[PDB]
Amino acid sequence: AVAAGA
Repeated sequence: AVAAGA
C-alpha cells in the first residue's frame, strides 16, 4: 500500500 498526498 502506497499513498501520497494530503
